[PDB]
Amino acid sequence: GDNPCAAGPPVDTNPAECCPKPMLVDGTIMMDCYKKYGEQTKKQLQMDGIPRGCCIAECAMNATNMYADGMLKRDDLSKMFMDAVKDKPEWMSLVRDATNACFELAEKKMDEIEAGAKLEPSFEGEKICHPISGTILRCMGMMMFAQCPASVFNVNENCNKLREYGSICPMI
Amino acid sequence: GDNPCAAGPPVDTNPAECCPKPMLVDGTIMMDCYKKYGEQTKKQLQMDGIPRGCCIAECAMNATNMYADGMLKRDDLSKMFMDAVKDKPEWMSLVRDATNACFELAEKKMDEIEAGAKLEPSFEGEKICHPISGTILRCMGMMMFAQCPASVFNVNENCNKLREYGSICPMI
Ligand code: NA
Ligand code: NA
Ligand code: NA
Ligand code: NA
Ligand code: NA
Ligand code: NA
Ligand code: NA
Repeated sequence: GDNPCAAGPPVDTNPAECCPKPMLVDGTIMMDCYKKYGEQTKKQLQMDGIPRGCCIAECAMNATNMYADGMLKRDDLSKMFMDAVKDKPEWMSLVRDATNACFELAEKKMDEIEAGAKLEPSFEGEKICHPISGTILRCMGMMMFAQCPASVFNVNENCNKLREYGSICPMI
Repeated sequence: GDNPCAAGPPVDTNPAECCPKPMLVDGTIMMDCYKKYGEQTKKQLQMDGIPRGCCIAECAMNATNMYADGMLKRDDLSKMFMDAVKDKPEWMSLVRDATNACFELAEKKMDEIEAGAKLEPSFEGEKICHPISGTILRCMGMMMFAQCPASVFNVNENCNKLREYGSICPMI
């Protein structure tokens, strides 16, 4: 109420339930990649210093042929994202804009990202992945959740509260 | 492990506790604006159609002489943001980049925002605000949480489960 951001998010409320976000990357490929590199990404989240590249995302862009030679193929990736919403026009504008927004966001921190790409293993068998893939993929999901079209949002007291929280609390 | 997102976010954990996100606008102003316009923004979030402008934000930008005539003053506002973290060097690059990203997002969504500024009251005392201020202030707080620097993140089990959620779940 008064301080609504105090309580925090609604409990049994999964944002993927509330907002049926289209699959920009094949879901089977993404879960495969998660099963393989999920534990490493979880560890790296707790490491200090330059953020380390997400190997889940880099796995996903390898498998879809969008990452190669330290380079993520912007035009090819953008087109894959549009193809994923070819049956969802309510998302087409949004997916287009998020794409450019996310690529431009990466460009602003490109120095940090490239630094991240150049790290050496901190330990035994550390896979050093280029952070570009995970920057784009996390950016997209966030851009999309945060701007979920009203026409697709799932309406219920907890999804409505999750929406109220995420829309108001970040600014106050 | 197996289903890292179905479970959803940690139960009683408030992002602001795990992440000491700096206040870019004076909290008094934000709270006064929220008390005036909270309820109306809550109803607007449930309305279909073009997204309606957030009056909480517009109120705050009025209070600080940042909004006038369908336009936020980009230079003055950016300056105000940077000034707000002058003693938080671990947020400077982040806030400045977020500032540019967020204005440039607004630019991409310009027709929608302008259309939202012209909407008609759907209920009796509904105030129609320009969406530009809400666009910027939500964008900023969302960019800032989503990239909370490792060096300032409060570490415990729940804040780590939260960060794992926030970084992995939006991409799968
Ligand atoms: Na780190
Ligand atoms: Na665009
Ligand atoms: Na941009
Ligand atoms: Na390393
Ligand atoms: Na404007
Ligand atoms: Na720019
Ligand atoms: Na009007």
